[PDB]
Amino acid sequence: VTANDVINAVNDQNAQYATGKIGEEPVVNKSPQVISITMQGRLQTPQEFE
Amino acid sequence: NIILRVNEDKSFLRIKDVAKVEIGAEQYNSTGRLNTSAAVPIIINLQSG
Repeated sequence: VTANDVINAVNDQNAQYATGKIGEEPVVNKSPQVISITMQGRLQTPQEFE
Repeated sequence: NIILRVNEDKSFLRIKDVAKVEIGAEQYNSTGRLNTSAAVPIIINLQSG
């Protein structure tokens, strides 16, 4: 494994968030509840990094 | 008409085949009512001084 491979890994596995929504306005059904979607990849623990 | 890919038979795949494009608002979330009638509400803030 080259260092370059490692740099890339960290850049991907440890990443920023992405937010979506469920049952939003465009849909025809008009769901009574609109629930947000949360995606996280941030790594906080040393063990997670390894 | 945007071509996603060739498809190995010279028959292009297109956005139309996999989607439905239309002009439409970025956020359909909010609306405005004036005396029980649709309207867009424009708020004018006063500059300081």
